[PDB]
Amino acid sequence: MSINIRDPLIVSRVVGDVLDPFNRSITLKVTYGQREVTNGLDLRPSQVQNKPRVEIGGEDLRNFYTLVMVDPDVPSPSNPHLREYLHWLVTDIPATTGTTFGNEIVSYENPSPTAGIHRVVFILFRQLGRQTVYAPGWRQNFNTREFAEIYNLGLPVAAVFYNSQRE
Ligand SMILES: [Mg+2]
Repeated sequence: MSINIRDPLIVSRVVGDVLDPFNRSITLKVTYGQREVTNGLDLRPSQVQNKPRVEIGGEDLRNFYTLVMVDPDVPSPSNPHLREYLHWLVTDIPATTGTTFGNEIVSYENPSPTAGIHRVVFILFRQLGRQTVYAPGWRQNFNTREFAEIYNLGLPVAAVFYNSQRE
């Protein structure tokens, strides 16, 4: 068939629940301690207690990127009425650098799921310009599609997710 049925972002419903279809075009590497996040990797809450290191690609150093980190499975995947929970929001990340050079306008909150296996999703967007993104007023019931529309973030240029569950 011509339709992709195997991409982990499709199989997990990250594309669907959270994201529209998009083309990966910028590298994104998220590392918790020594562990690089790969799609569907299981990480325990102790492993993600502190913010990860985030390195991004890009070829035009003039460009700025926003990183969104959300849990769509809140409070549980079977009753996700708080979808999405915003764990982290970092803006103005210069191309080819990472979140430490960006503005962490919603601080990292470490995941601590207490009901089921939760997807924890990192999404990178190219900004229209520096300083164009503002914070939401709340972390629960966040909506990445709506936020991206409001702040002219277009479609993702990269995304990856891990799975986490209570120990
Ligand atoms: Mg809700």
